[PDB]
Amino acid sequence: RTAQRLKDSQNTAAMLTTFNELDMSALMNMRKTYKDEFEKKHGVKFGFMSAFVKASTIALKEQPIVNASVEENDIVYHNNVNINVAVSAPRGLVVPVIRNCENLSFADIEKEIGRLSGLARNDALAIEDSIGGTFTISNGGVFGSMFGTPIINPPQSAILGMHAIKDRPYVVNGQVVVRPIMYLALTYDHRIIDGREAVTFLKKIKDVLENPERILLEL
Amino acid sequence: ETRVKMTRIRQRTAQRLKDSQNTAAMLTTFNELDMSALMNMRKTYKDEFEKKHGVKFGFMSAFVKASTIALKEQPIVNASVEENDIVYHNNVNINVAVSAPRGLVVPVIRNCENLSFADIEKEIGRLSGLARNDALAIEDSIGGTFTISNGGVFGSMFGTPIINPPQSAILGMHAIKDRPYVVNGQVVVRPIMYLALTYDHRIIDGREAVTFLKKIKDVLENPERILLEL
Amino acid sequence: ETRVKMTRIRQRTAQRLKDSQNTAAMLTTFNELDMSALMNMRKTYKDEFEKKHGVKFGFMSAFVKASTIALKEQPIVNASVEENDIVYHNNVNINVAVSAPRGLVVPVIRNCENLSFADIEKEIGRLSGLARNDALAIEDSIGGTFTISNGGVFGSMFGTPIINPPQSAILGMHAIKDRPYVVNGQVVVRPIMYLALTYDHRIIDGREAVTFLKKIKDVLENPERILLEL
Repeated sequence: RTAQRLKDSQNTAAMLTTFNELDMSALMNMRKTYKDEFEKKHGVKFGFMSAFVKASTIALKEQPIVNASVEENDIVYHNNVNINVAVSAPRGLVVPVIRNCENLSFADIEKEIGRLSGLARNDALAIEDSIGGTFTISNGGVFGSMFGTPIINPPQSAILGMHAIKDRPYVVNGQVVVRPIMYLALTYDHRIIDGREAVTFLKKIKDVLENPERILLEL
Repeated sequence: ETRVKMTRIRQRTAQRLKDSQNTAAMLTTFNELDMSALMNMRKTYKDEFEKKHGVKFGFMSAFVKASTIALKEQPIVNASVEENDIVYHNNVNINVAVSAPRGLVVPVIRNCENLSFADIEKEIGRLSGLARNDALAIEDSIGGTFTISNGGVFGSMFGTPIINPPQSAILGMHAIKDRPYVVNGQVVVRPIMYLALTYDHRIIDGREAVTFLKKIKDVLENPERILLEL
Repeated sequence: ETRVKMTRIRQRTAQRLKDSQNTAAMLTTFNELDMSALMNMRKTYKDEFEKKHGVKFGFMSAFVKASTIALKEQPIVNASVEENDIVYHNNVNINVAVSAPRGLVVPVIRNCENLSFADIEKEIGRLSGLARNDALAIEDSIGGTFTISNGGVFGSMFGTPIINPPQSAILGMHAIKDRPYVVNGQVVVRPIMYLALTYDHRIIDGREAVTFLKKIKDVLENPERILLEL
């Protein structure tokens, strides 16, 4: 059933992928500085998922069509922002749905991720818990993928592909320096989303990431 | 030499300031703040901000956000004393000192707990535009629970502000100046800002005020702390 | 919105603070202190002191000794002002502020004029243990002649504290931080403590207070000066 559903997703949506680079330095710097304080304040670790969720929600507020889903003959825009997150389990990858992420703060996102992961490992996740998403953030970098072409979760139209951070040569002020970089993937449906929407979406995502102050400034 | 009978408006002002002195145990604590990071991000992103929302990125919004967070950590300071009691306010309302055809006037910004930086600037601009036009309704100055004052626009190093009744605390802003400061154990030229906090000691002890101000200073020293509600 | 009837005890406290405000001419002077010498001495001999007297070497004892010496140099400040009379105290009875489960409690240390640093630390630990157990008698808070407050444990740069009545002056301590400071004509990183002295101007002029606090500063800059009584 899973394989046939993935094949149907392949046949239905015009899946294609674009890519961007990301100097992840600033966010991991602030995380390394404040992780102890954050964990002591909210009783939960400071991972990486929450920042990407916040950036995706913001940029999807900037991109109503990407939040929307394509159906039989219509586009169903969403007043809500729901994101599926890929997490490993004793039965492999499972995608719980995070709901109303437009209002969740970093600590709340971490709490949601922790409780849903605890449900996943214990296999106490209801099937309805994986229903309702409008977008998906996959993280292949937990195993060490350089970059790839992830498959969208239908009926959604776009997905983010995380990848392993590694120190690479990079240009800062015209100087070759050692920079920890993550490569990003964006598989999306071209039937309703042209290339320009996807590239602007992902570029805005990137800009948000390298400067976390931009979330503070909603820029 | 010459005599000038004062206006009854200023008589009311002086009398209510004296009432403030007689009612609340007026005292002040102080702190220093290296504003460097905040002005760096402001100078870098002000063009983007003003092109995004049509309003220039000033400085008031950062203080408003810091005060809202710290008051959320300090329910007593947001509250006020009314002759036998404390009325804790479930909402955050801040009076802001802004110049006018008369000068300092204090409009009230309401529900700042939810208000974001760009919208803070929009609210400030709207009320201060009412200020220039002198189209400020009197009730616009009614409803505040705390006051943020700016003496630094004129260049005070630090002073002692007076709380607006019936509030129990006020913050006094002061001019940014390049002063010697210690960074990683080295003397460096750092633009520093002096912060004064005048409050009532009848209900707020020194510990609450100092924790309030220290938390505000830490919050402002790193906007990422706002980003992480730390 | 939400109301809480104030406890009669804390209303009594607020009213006593208001009485102290009205009765005494409240004003504050300030001096700066390079704690480096005492800090180095403590950092060197704290293990020896703790092993010898079974109690760590805090900071309080040095301030207590300095205050007792300076009060002996200043017969008026230790005295208390009453209805119509100066009550000159032959004995030095300092008061210390310590945090409590009930807020802030201020015990009284008596005849500190003869206490040695080890004995001062012993008394401090004894009364702190009483406070933790909440086994502090009410009479333990009476009999004072002067008071020392510690706002620096919570991180105040400097500020104005309020004297406990009927005392005429108090010292306000503040957080030690590394600031630029001129030493032998060179700007160097120095651990500096800001000192505030709130006093009554009705019987104490500016000169007595400033000489008192400057003398304390000089004494604390070189702890050997106590040994030399200079």
